[PDB]
Amino acid sequence: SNAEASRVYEIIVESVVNEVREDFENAGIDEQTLQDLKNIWQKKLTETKVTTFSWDNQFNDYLISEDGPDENLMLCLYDKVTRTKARWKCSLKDGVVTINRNDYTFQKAQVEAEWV
Amino acid sequence: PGYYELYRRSTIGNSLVDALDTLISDGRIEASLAMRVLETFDKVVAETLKDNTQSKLTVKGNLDTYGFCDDVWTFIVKNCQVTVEVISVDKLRIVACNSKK
Amino acid sequence: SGIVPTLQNIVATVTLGCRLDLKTVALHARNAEYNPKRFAAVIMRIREPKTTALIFASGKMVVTGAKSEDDSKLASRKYARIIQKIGFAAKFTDFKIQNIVGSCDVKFPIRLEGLAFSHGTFSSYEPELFPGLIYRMVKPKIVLLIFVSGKIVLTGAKQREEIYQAFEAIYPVLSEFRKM
DNA sequence: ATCGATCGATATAAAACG
DNA sequence: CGTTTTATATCGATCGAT
Repeated sequence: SNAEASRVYEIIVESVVNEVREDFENAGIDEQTLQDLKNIWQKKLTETKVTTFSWDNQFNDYLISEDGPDENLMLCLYDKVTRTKARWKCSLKDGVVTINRNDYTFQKAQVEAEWV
Repeated sequence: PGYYELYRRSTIGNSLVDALDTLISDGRIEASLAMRVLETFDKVVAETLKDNTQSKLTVKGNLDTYGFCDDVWTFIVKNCQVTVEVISVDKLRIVACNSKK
Repeated sequence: SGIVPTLQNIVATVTLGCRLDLKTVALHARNAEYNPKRFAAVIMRIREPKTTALIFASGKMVVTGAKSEDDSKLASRKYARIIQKIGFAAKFTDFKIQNIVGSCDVKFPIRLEGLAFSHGTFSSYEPELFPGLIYRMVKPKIVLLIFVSGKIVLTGAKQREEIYQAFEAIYPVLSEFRKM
């Protein structure tokens, strides 16, 4: 669905595999196991269907309180949070979000919610 | 001396945890190696989102709950409009960390 | 005068009588923010009545934003009830209003510098610093912020009656310096 | 470079307290 | 000293925006 998210995800898995290859070797685990990790990782991602991947063709109250493929969740960084009365404004950055089984990634996010 | 771990709760991070657990249960790797992969993941996600992200979305809605503890902001936005690049969303949980140390 | 100042904010203190783990409160209460690095207290807000409480480790708190004595006591009771519901031996004790703020609109403009020169011992006016004139009334002991617009701010009262008496006392002088 | 704009002071009272 | 609330209002800002 989202090109950017697709790209970001693919770059992450290839990049993580390269960063840990050194730790696998250091642990006595061979290259095939590292590859296996990439494969299972890829398959799982395709199974979620939050976006399409280039490898897809290969896989044809007043007190605090949920988390799953159906929870709409945004994970990211924050530049500044401010509120005036009940009006909140949130400047976010470098984040990823799942909205209705679909994923998006962002450079910046602007939030404007009224606590009422 | 590390990066935030919130991203492990994301779709890609959760899938990595899954893949990592199957190899652990198969006895193909040690849990320690799995944890080390997760910690590298934290770094890589932070860098990939910082250097290969261009989109800029915005959220408008009613803040149902907010919270700030341990330098972390949590927001539950209900009945909001998420515009990417427009999406209607009944509920949206936002968990964010400080961009600064 | 024919006008009655409107109560805009009431600050009250409440001793819950029992030590608190602010870190725990912040974790179990919704709409709570805790940043000890800047303020050693948990800031919590509720919608009914729309107020904000400052909760301390000592078990004492400050409730702000209430617009009536009843809403203040009522809101205070809700905060205490949350602390309890979280798991503390909190109790609603020593409720006491510490400050009441009210505002008015006399509807006409005011020549402030004339009022300041006339009542020099009570008013401090220097638009450079702040656009409004600061009138420090003696009886009752209420501080007023008088603006060119006719808008009046009265604060420092512990009884809502003091705001009313403060406004009645100042109306004649406000009228005397009306721009007309 | 320039707008209406929102943004951070500036001023007021008062309590809590590390 | 810092934090919170709230009415009130003016003077720089940065501020996307001409």
